[PDB]
Amino acid sequence: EVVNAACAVDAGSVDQTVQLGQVRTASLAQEGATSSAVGFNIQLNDCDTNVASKAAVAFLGTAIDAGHTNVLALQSSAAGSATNVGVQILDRTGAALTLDGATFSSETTLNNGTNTIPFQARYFATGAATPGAANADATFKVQYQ
Amino acid sequence: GVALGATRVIYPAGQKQEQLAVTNNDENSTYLIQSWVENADGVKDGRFIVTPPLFAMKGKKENTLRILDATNNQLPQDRESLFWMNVKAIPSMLTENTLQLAIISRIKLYYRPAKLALPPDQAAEKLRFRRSANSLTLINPTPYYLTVTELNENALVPPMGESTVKDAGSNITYRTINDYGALTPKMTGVM
Repeated sequence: EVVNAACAVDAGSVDQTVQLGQVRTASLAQEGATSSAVGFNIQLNDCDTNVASKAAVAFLGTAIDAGHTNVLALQSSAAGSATNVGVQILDRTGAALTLDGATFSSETTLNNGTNTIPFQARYFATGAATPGAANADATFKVQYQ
Repeated sequence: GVALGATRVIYPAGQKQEQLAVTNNDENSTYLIQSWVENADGVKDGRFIVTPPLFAMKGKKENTLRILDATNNQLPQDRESLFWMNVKAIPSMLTENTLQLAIISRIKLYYRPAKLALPPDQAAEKLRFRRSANSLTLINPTPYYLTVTELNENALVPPMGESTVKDAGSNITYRTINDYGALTPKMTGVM
């Protein structure tokens, strides 16, 4: 009787990274302005499709400010980072995801012989954007049944 | 990406330690692996010690985490007790403008007393049900944490406890994930 092992998680790039492209600050003029969204796939590999499909996932991250808790704060720069802009993570349907321990079902597909879940990331304006490095971090959390 | 060697960990009481494999399938990358235990309430109460709490993985490798019982024997000895193993993999690398991602694998850590009466082989077969107009109540009379799935929402029914899930039908089927993170055969619900 052999025990099931958990999945090896990936996120497109091997550095678990996602290119958000430039930040057109003139196009992020006021609160609620948003960049065009870049898609990325999380992959659950080397595990029984039952374990992956059954798992429940969520996104964790520090909000840009108390006013926008579903938007990520930018990673702060030494030269200083862009302001009044954050990163927002959407599901396959363009809907924005929360950033707390608010977990949800993975909805994995055996697309590409492996259990993959699509996502999107974009910039969300919080006021007038101001130029600056606009990196961002987030923990993906996979909880197993 | 990095994965754990199991979906769950059964810690038999009396055992000094238990092992849990961690594997980085990528040879071209480096992670920092930070892992810790929480209790049923997600509080890192240090009942169980994980070593190393923090360590580096560079390339195709397999390291082993060690989980140590330090509960002082004060956990209930009549029933399982639920904890959570949390292993956090953090990438480490530059071109600008990107979302950096760390992954957390959270699995169940079951503290299992010794000299238990009911063998673990035949625990699920005891699940009982109690329907209520718009809510089904699952009853688990076993000292084991039952994990009900493919119940036609899922349910984790605690030992000696119950668990309720919310135009439903009549006849009901289910199965469970055993100690081996594997699926037991399907079973019919019983009132």
